[PDB]
Amino acid sequence: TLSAGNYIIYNRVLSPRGEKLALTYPGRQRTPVTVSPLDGSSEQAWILRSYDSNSNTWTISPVGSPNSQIGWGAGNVPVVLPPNNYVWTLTLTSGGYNIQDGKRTVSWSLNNATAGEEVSIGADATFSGRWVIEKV
Amino acid sequence: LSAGNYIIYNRVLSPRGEKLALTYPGRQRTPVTVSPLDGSSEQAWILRSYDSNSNTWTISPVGSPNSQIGWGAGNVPVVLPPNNYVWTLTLTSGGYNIQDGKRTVSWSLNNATAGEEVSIGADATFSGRWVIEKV
Ligand SMILES: CC(=O)N[C@@H]1[C@@H](O[C@@H]2O[C@@H](C)[C@@H](O)[C@@H](O)[C@@H]2O)[C@H](O[C@@H]2O[C@H](CO)[C@H](O)[C@H](O[C@]3(C(=O)O)C[C@H](O)[C@@H](NC(C)=O)[C@H]([C@H](O)[C@H](O)CO)O3)[C@H]2O)[C@@H](CO)O[C@H]1O
Repeated sequence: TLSAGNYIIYNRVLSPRGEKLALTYPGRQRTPVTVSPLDGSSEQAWILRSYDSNSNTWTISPVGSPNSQIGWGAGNVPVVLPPNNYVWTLTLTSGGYNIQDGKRTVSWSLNNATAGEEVSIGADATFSGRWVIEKV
Repeated sequence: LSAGNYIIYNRVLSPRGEKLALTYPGRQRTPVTVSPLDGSSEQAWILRSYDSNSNTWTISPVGSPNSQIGWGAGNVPVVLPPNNYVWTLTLTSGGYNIQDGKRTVSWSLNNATAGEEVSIGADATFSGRWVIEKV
């Protein structure tokens, strides 16, 4: 069962060249969060903190800006923001992690699963709507 | 793509994040599956150009290098005594589409799990695309 700590978060769907596509901090706030080939950089490392354990909700912070939190951006993409109790449900399904809002109305997915793609917040897509979360 | 020895794995990882590589089941006439990439000879395949004008290739396990992957009953691939069984290997912007010679069906995975049989049929988003790497 997931515990609080530092993680990489990558998609079940590889890039066309076979690279694991890891959730990537874009270096500043209010800017879409993307995926890029797994490379061990700090931009790919995220702090998961348990918010409401009874609802399975978590805050997600970049290791490089550990006080900020991933929130829900305009145009339905995640962006990093000053803290304000922005939380996500992290459900381990038989198909991997479903990353959803608190109310489980939307899921994070990738439209094409390519290097540099923005993460989409919306309908639960087969395969690209599932994630792998591994401890650093 | 040049002739030689390759691993062939799906774009869709297993639920735990493992690359799922085309795996020889150890004998002929039996469904070919995927399993986590592990470097075993059962995951190594010989690609030989057949008709470079139609982009077709034969695919043979290294553990029985004269046998060829053919189209099994129930729409799964199986390894067979040779008979010019060929597959079109088209590199798309989404990776390799592995199709019959007539380009009517594609190989894909239904759930993308360890030990799953490869399906021959409709082209599925993501699991119908493959990565082919020299080994
Ligand atoms: C624990 C708690 O209640 N936290 C509050 C936040 O909600 C938690 O985090 C979000 C990401 C979801 O997972 C929630 O289910 C969860 O409880 C809350 O964040 C706001 O949550 C609301 C829903 O309750 C909504 O998702 C907000 O996202 C949007 C929106 O869809 O309305 C997304 C838009 O891009 C954004 N547009 C802007 C900022 O221009 C809008 C916009 O803020 C509102 O429409 C106008 O107010 O929000 C999400 O931000 C947080 C702020 O409300 O409060 C926490 O207490």
